[PDB]
Amino acid sequence: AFTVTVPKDLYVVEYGSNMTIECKFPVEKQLDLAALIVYWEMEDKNIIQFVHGEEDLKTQHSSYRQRARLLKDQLSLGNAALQITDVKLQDAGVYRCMISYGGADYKRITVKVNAPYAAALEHHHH
Amino acid sequence: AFTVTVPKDLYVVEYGSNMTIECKFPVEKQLDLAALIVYWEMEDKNIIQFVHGEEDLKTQHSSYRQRARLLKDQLSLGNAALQITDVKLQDAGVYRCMISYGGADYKRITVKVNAPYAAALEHHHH
Ligand SMILES: O=c1[nH]cnc2scc(-c3ccccc3)c12
Repeated sequence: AFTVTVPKDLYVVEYGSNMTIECKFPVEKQLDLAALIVYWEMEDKNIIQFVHGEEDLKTQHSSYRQRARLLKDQLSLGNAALQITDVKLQDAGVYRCMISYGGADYKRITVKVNAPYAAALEHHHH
Repeated sequence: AFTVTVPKDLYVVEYGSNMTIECKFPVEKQLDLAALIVYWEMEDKNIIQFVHGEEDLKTQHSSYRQRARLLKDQLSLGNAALQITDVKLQDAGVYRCMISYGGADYKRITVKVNAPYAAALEHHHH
């Protein structure tokens, strides 16, 4: 049946760098954007929600506006790639990619953030 | 928009009893079992996958084999009813019903399990 896959179920990224998290789903010939739903989430916070060709910004969590982007070029290749810029320790956790495209599936991804002591200390105080 | 709703987001159950957890979804005009996808989950363990007309269970977790079923005749009324028989302390946690029906939404449901000392002891010690 319709199956979402990830080339990587674990990412280890460096504090302050950018990460792109990949999420593949089958596309026959070309994408029908009006049939597509892409839901990126991270432990119960909505990061991105792409419904039938355009994103719903009313539900996006404030922490991810201005840092999260759905690479819509990769959408047509069947790759719902999430890009987070300026990765912080609070971005460590479990991510879920959910696609509805004539069928529905989801996959989990775990992000670990390596950080130097100064950055961990500031996060530690908050 | 396609909204999934729950009449209750919290269930309290007695150890060893049966629980039936409910998710409602909008059925516009006649139910098209072909376009319906239902996932029941609990702390990222898969309980049920209902993919276009039938139950997929080769992805169903151990902890719910022989105990979980989707109440299929409720589907016509827009009701994704998950029934767990022989409820155990480890059934406590946060559940998720995820529904794809020409729109996609999920809701969370917390379950608490009351239990007598002995049941709690065996589960605590394991
Ligand atoms: O459940 C959701 N909620 C919000 N968006 C989306 S896109 C795809 C899904 C989905 C639904 C059921 C099973 C597998 C995936 C989904």
